[PDB]
Amino acid sequence: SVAHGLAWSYYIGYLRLILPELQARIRTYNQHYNNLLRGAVSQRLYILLPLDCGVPDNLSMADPNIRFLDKLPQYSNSIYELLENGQRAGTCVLEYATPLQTLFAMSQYSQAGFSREDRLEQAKLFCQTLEDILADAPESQNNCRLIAYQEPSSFSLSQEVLRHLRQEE
Amino acid sequence: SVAHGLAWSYYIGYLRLILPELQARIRTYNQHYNNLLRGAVSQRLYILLPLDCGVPDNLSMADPNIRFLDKLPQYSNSIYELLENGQRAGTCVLEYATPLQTLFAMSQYSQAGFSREDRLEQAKLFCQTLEDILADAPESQNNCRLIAYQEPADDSSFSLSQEVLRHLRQE
Ligand SMILES: [Ca+2]
Repeated sequence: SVAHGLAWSYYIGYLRLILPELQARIRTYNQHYNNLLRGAVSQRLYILLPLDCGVPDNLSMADPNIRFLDKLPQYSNSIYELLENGQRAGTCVLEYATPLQTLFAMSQYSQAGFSREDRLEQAKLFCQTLEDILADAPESQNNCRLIAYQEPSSFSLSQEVLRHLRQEE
Repeated sequence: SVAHGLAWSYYIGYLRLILPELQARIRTYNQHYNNLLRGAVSQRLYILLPLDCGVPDNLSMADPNIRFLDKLPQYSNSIYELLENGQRAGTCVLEYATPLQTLFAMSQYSQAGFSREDRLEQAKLFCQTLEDILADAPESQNNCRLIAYQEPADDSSFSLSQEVLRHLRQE
């Protein structure tokens, strides 16, 4: 199954390299660059895992309640404000799990012999494998949170992130 | 096994995106940028696949007979000259298969429970899977050559430049 290699590549080649300095970079931002009133950026890296593997080109312009705030100083990571009831309800470092783009592309390539059913199953296995790797990983010190979801009826991505953000604090 | 996902990620996220424009970039370089008094760059992307997963940070430090010439204009790809008997024997776009660095890193990470034997098996599977993908792939139009190799225990019986040259001469 492709999910196993995708989760290991993502952890080894990316997460284990960015997670150790993440809390220091967020701290730097909150203390020296953040001008929001009671808008401290949450301490975890929030990873969007749409199980449908639909990764847009621009995160921000996919939900009006998710607005780009700043680049996280010191790799390119972005800070977003999350709105609820028309007001800022939270701020976090947020991004899509790029290996889902591979699963989407494989389902779009007839020679891969990879159905939408195979894609959904591998997306769930990728999530489960990555969760398992991070649970045993020394770099993951209350540093990373996976946000896996499916669409049902309108969907609110901001509400999904906020439920995880509130689970932190 | 990790090799399947690594091969598919490498093809989807890299090879299929770079290979369609490769021939045009090489042709542009040979016509407009290459020095007048030197060889034309060969037309394929040569991918080094050491089965031991030993990927160097440069490429030249692995062999004095492989010398950096230029960056290929228009994704960062590099052109190298290959030497044989101290002289220029070929010129090509060359690079290591970066997913082998994942296999190497997993073998050093105790929590992965991934031995050197497991790493070698996955390196072979990665090569076989990638070859199978490329064989059926539309982007691969006499555009890519995988160079997989096992390094013998006797150092004197293997030369990386000689391995690239055998494939370059096959072209
Ligand atoms: Ca030896």
